[PDB]
Amino acid sequence: LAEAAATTTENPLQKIDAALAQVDTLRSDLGAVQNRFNSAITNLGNTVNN
Amino acid sequence: LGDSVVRTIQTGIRAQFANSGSNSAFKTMAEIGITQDGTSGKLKIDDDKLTK
Amino acid sequence: ANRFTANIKGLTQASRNANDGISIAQTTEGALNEINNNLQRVRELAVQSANSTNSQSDLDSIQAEITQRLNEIDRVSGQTQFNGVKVLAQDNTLTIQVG
Repeated sequence: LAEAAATTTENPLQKIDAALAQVDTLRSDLGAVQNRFNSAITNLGNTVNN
Repeated sequence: LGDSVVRTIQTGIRAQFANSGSNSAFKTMAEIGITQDGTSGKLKIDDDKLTK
Repeated sequence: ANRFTANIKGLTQASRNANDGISIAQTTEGALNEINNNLQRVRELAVQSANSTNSQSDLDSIQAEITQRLNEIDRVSGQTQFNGVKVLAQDNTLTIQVG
């Protein structure tokens, strides 16, 4: 369970920036995954035809 | 159907959004509010975000 | 007549052999098309890497899809095969029996 911290969160913008960096890095990784999958299905189509 | 001709032609267009010739603060069109339909690829716009 | 038949039949089978060769060559070309496309994307990435004010975090980002492209290339090379001949994975030579 999260705590009820006593005071203001110090340097909050840095927390937010780190979270955003994590999220965008993940998004890029998933885009690359989609690229891999597209290449693979294209290969499967060509090989099936041949 | 499945010709390499169309795949090459279209993918060459698709990949250019990297634009390896600019140091601008923007890197793609998402920062200026342009999104792409990942399901298909047709682009979409946001009027207010684009305006600001 | 028998000397004629021997040829006729042999060349008949040789036509099949030639068609098989066509098949295998076409398959190899099909794989190489994909390899080429991925390599061209890799070149695009490398060109993107050259921009002056890029940050090292951006360098790592680019390294990501670089790694992905190399992994995909190696995957295609290793996995692709034809009639049990993993054609792309090795150096080899085979003769089509056409004559």
